[PDB]
Amino acid sequence: GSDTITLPCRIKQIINMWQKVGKAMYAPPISGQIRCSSNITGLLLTRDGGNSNNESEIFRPGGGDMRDNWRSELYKYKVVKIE
Amino acid sequence: TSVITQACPKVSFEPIPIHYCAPAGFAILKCNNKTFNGTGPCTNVSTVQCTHGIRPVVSTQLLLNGSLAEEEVVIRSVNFTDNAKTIIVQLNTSVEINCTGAGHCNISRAKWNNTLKQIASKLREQFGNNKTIIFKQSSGGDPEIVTHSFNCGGEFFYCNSTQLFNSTWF
Amino acid sequence: TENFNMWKNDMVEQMHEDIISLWDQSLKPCVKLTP
Repeated sequence: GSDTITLPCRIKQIINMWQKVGKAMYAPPISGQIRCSSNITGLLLTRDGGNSNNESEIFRPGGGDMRDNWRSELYKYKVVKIE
Repeated sequence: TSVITQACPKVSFEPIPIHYCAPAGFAILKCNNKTFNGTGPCTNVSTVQCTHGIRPVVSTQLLLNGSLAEEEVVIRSVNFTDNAKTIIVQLNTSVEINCTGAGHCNISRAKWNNTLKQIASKLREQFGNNKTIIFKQSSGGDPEIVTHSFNCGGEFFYCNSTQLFNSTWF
Repeated sequence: TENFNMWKNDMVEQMHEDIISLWDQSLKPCVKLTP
């Protein structure tokens, strides 16, 4: 009928930075109605190895290099030197 | 080992579509090939003053609020052979993921299982004629890597996604 | 026409630095980085 994929989620305050190799801590929430509605537009995967060209291929979620996030939008572009 | 104590403030982070235009004596060349696939000699192409409305969303394993493929699901990687390299996937249709600070994110079961078989219709083998495609979840590593981490309403969410990547197809 | 593009950039390195510098001005924490 209306089967939805419920994913357990957690709000952390101490995080490993994505900018550079660091750690950061933010204040706890103040709002009691944090609400987001995003549109999955993609996926960033990775494949299991040691089974090259064989019958199965395992693919797991990935991410981490935020560059790979800009790359998905900028792929079709390029800067050429103009006179 | 630099520690910095700033007046940690409760602000609200909002994404402003960022347009990137031509930098100095350079020119931006947009490839118009509806299904341009990464590296290669783009046939249909043209100069532009600025790219397009790019929404800088920081998050893991799931690209959100961005550009979709206008034709079919297109994947891209530097080397589809080296298992160590990230494979980006551009989706055909958008999927929704509604989340709240109350600890959960729900996404339609049907909508997402469909995109999975679509992505499955072309994995590593390279749109391979056929073989078994398996979706498992993260092997391990940082919380931001092992879970769909993102900044929702200013706060940092770490959504457990074992349920999105745990299935088998052919 | 008939040009070349790839898994390199345009604004990948640029944008990355704009966004890193955008986050800094916005979401301020209490940082800790290792030199």
